[PDB]
Amino acid sequence: MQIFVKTLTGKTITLEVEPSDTIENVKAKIQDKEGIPPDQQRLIFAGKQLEDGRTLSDYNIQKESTLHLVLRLRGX
Amino acid sequence: MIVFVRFNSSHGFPVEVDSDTSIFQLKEVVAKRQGVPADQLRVIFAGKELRNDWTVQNCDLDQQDIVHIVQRPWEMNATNSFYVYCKGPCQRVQPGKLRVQCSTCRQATLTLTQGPSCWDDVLIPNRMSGECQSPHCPGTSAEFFFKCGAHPTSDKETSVALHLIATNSRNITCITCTDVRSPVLVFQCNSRHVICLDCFHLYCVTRLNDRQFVHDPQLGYSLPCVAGCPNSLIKELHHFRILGEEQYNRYQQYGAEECVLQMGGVLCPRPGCGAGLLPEPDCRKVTCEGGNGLGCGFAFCRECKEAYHEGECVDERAAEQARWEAKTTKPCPRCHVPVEKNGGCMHMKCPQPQCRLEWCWNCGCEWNRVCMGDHWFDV
Ligand SMILES: [Cl-]
Ligand SMILES: [Zn+2]
Ligand SMILES: [Zn+2]
Ligand SMILES: [Zn+2]
Ligand SMILES: [Zn+2]
Ligand SMILES: [Zn+2]
Ligand SMILES: [Zn+2]
Ligand SMILES: [Zn+2]
Ligand SMILES: [Zn+2]
Repeated sequence: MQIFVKTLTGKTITLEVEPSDTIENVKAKIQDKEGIPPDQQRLIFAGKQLEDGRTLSDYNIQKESTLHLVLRLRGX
Repeated sequence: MIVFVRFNSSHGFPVEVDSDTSIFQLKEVVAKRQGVPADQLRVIFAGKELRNDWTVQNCDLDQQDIVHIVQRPWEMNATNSFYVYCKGPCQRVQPGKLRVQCSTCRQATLTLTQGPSCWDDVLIPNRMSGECQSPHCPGTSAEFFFKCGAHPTSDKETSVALHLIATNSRNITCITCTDVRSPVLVFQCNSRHVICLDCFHLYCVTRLNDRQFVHDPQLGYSLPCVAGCPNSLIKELHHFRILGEEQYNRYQQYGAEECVLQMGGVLCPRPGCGAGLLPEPDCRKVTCEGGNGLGCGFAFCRECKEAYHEGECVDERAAEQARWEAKTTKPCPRCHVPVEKNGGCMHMKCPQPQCRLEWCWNCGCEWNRVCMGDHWFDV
């Protein structure tokens, strides 16, 4: 299934995903497209911070739904 | 006189009206300002919808007050326990079909030990036990999924169950407009207050514009009962898909914005940026570094939000009527012996040794796949 990842900046990232894919796998799929290390990445769905070990099914994220991408910045 | 209008934004804009200007005329002003038809506009002021014959003065609308404008165009049959949000072709709330499959093989081979009696049984995963009828498979638990029943559906073409929406069978008046509409949204407040889908749109849209949605880190961004009842926040947040794609995306955007803040970060202050930045616990310098996105790439003070410096900077009566709960037996359809129903599950088994008819409590027919699909349990 296809999902989207939007920054509050207005940038939309297209991901190919499964409902069984963890937030950790999703964070890995973002790094493979945008080169952002997953420790910098923080995902939000419907105002809730998504935890690494949970899946897409667990938050009920559907085919063609959007997650928000927010960034932890160091040095911041 | 200047009154401030919020129309699908938390950014209020000024409008010039007089004390004797009617709400019909206020609507005409807003219609001209947004290039929208006036008949499609609803005026909401401090929870109440203002009607067309009232004047600005009557509604106690003083200089620099906030009004909202929400654009809104004006046995035999099936009984539906479950409603879903069909993302297409319907793009709306439709009655759905409950389905089962094995947790293991993910096939319709799992025969349940007993049927679901409530939403917890079908919403919490691996809460129900059964036996997979396929030979080589150790499937002990069931997996329930929902489908839109309005059209013919594919295997993987599932939809989120909107467990709050119920068909208004007992003809309960809405908490806000006091009318009888169906389906309704039923809140999980102790009074189980019922709101029609039109009033619910008005409640969410105005609350969104006001930034009056609640943030709970363990839930996200939601709203309680209209009446304000404690412990009543909407838990399944796809319920807001009822507002339509445009409002839903705005709700998701405001929610992410509230989430960032609740986590202690910041939003980039530069025009049109607003990047969700999470600076380290002890930081005053924050850099909107993107290079792609969240590319700004501004460096600002976490406090003053200027460029980084070094130094310092409801009706009680209506609510009473709008409650979901405010005769015990049915005969078996074959032997006519009355049976008392225990719990919410619709699958009855006659205890008469000569009979033992398996039938639907709701329909009074023998138990089938349609009754399981349409209403395995009652609400
Ligand atoms: Cl009422
Ligand atoms: Zn549909
Ligand atoms: Zn199986
Ligand atoms: Zn209503
Ligand atoms: Zn309530
Ligand atoms: Zn920025
Ligand atoms: Zn400062
Ligand atoms: Zn019987
Ligand atoms: Zn039935």
